[PDB]
Amino acid sequence: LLAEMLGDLSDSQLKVWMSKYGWSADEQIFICXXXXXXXXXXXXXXXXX
Amino acid sequence: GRVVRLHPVILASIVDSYERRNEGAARVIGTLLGTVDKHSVEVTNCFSVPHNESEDEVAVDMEFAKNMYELHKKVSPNELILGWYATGHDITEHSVLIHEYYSREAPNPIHLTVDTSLQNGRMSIKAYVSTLMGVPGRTMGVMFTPLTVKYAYYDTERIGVDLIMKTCFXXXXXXXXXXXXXXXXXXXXXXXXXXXXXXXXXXXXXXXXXXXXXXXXXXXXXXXXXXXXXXX
Amino acid sequence: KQVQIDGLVVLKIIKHYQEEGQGTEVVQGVLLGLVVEDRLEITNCFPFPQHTEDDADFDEVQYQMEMMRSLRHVNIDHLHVGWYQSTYYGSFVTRALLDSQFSYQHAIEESVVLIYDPIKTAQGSLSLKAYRLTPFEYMFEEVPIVIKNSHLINVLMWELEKKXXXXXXX
Amino acid sequence: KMLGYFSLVGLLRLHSLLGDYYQAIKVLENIELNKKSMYSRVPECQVTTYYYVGFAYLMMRRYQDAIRVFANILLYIQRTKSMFQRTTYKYEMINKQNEQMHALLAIALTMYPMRIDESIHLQLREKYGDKMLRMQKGDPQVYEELFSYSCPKFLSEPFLQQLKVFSDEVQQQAQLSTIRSFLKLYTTMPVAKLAGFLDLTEQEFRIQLLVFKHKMKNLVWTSGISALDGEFQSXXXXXXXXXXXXXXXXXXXXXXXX
Repeated sequence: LLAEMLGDLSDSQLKVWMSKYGWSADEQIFICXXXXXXXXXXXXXXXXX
Repeated sequence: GRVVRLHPVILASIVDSYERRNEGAARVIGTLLGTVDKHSVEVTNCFSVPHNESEDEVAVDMEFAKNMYELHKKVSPNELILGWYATGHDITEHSVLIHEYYSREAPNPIHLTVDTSLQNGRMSIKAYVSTLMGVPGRTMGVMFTPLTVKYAYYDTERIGVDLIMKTCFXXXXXXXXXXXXXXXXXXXXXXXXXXXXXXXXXXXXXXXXXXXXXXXXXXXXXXXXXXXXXXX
Repeated sequence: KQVQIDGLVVLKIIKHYQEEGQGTEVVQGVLLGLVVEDRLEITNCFPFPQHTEDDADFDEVQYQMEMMRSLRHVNIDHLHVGWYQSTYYGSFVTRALLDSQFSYQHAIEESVVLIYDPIKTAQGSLSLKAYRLTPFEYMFEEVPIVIKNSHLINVLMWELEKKXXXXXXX
Repeated sequence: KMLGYFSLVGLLRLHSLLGDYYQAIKVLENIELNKKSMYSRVPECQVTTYYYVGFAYLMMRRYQDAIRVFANILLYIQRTKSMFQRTTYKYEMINKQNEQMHALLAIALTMYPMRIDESIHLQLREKYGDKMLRMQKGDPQVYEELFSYSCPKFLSEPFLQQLKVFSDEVQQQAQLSTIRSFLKLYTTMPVAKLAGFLDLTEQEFRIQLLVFKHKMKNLVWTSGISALDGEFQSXXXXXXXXXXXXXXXXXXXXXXXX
C-alpha cells in the first residue's frame, strides 16, 4: 500500500523512503491532589451559599 | 421590626451545637432568646434542640422546648424566647411550617440562620420574620421578610471577645468517617436516586411557573453529592 | 497539666459571674468536656441556680439531671469534668470551697475546680484559675488554662469590632 | 486620524472588490484605530469597521475574529447562550447595512458554534432558516439544492464573484461536521454500520477512502482501520469535572448578583 501511495514504487525505491523516515518492517514495514480537594471545598461552599 | 442585633455568644453557641455532632450534611436547630419588644430585636442567648428531618416532615421536641425554657427563666427572666435558629446555610422549604410551631411559644416568630460554615465573611447570620404582602383579589400568602443584622455585644462580652482574639490581634469522628466509607461503597444506587430527586425538584419548579418543594429537593441532591465528594 | 477552655465555656462563665455579681450571690455551675491524656478539654458549661445554702449542697441533682438529659438531645454529650464558681476572697481565703472539690474528686478523681473573678476581670485581664487537690503538705494546686478555638470560631469572634470533618481528622 | 482610517477602510474595500487578498489584509492590519474617535464622530463608522473586520476574518481561515467584530457591529448570541443586543443609535440606512452585515455573519456565525438561532432574524424568510434546517438534516442533497435555488443571492461584481468560490468551500466544510459528531467513542466498531453511514455521502468508495481521510483530518479518530479484520477500533477527567463545577458556580453567582 505504501509503495502504491508513493507512486507505484519498486521494492528498492520504497526502501529509500522507509529509510528516509526511519520506518521498518515488522510482521510488514515498521512505522510506529491536595489542590483538587481545596477546589472542591470552595465549590461546595459556593453552592451552599 | 427594622433590624436585628446578635451577640457573639449566640454565633459561637450555634457553631458549638453544630460541631459536636460532626455532620457536614446535618443542619442543627435551636431556640434563640433575647428581647423582641422594640423595632430592634436583640438576640442575646440560645439553646440547642433535638431535631430530626424525614422527607418533607420534621420533628421537634415540644417538651424539650418547654422544659429547657423553664430552666432558662430560672436563670434570667430578661432573656425571653423570641424565635429559633438553624445552621442553614440557606432557607429551607420546611422553615415557614417550622416557624408556625415556634409561634405557639411566642409571636411574631423570628428565624436566625447562622452559617456555621461561614462561606461569606460579611454575614454569619441571616434574619427573617414571617409576613405576607398579600395579593389583591386573592388570599394573602405567607413569606419571610429579610431583616438587616449586625453583631453587637454588651461590655462583658466585648471584654471577653477582645481577650479571646488577643494573640491574633475522635471516636465519633472515626464513626462518621466509617459511615462516609459505607456511603461510598453504596453511592451507585444513591446516585440514581439523587438523579431522580433532582428531576423531581425541576418538575415542581415547572408547576410553580410546589416550586419551593422541588427547589428543596434539588438542593438536597446537590448537598448529597457534595458530601460524597468530601468523603472521597 | 492543662485545662483547655472553649470559647462558649469562657464567655458563659464570665457572663454568669457578672450576672451573679449584680445579684450579690455567688455563682456556680458545671463544666462539660473530655479528659484527654492528662489534659482536660472544657467544651461547655452550664449554670446552677442560686441556692440559700452556701458552697456544698448548693447543687440541685434534679436540675442537673434534667439539664444533662436535654443537652444530650443536644449534640455535645460531654462528661462533667468539674465545676466553676466565682469567689471574691483572695488569696485562697475560704476553706469551704475545697471540700466541694473533694466531693467532685470522689465522683471522678480527674475533676477540676475553676474559679473566676468577675469584678477584677477587666479588658486585657481575665482573672481565672483552675485547681486540683493534691494526692505539712498543701491541699491543692493550680494548672494554667489555655483556650482552644476553631478557625470557624475565630472568624465568628471577629465580627465584634468588625471594621467538623477537619476536627475529626485532627 | 479617524477620517484617515475611514479612507483606509474604504480603499481597502475597493481593493478587495477589485483587489488582491493579501494587500487588503495588510491594510486591515494597519487599519484599526481607537474606538472612541469613531464613536464620537458617528455611530455608523464603527459598524463599518466591524464589517471590514468580519470580511477580513472571512478571508482569513479563522471565523473567530470576524465573529467578534460583527457581533459588536450588530448583536450576536453569546457564549453561554445569552442574547447580545446592539444599540439602535446609528442612522437607519446604516442600520439596514448592519442587518445585511449580520446576515453575512450568519455564515461566519454558524461555523463559530451553534445552533438554530434566527430569533433576531425574521421568521418568515426561508432563505436562512431553510439553510439552517438543511445543515441540521446533515444531508447534502438538500444543501446543494439550497445553493441551486438561491443562486441569485450568492451572485450579488459578477466577475468579482464569477465562480461562487467561498460558498462552495464553506459547504464542503459543513458536510464533514456531522460524521465527526458521532465522534467515535466506540472501542471497536462494525464495518457495516460505518458503511451504512458513509454510504449517505456522495462517493460510494469514500468510506474506504472517506473514513481514512477523516482520520487524516483528525476531527475523528479511527482505530484498526485498514486492518485485516476490517473492523475499526475506537487526572484529565478530574480537571473536566472541576471545570464543570466552576461553570455551575459562575451561574449561581450571576443569579445571586442579579
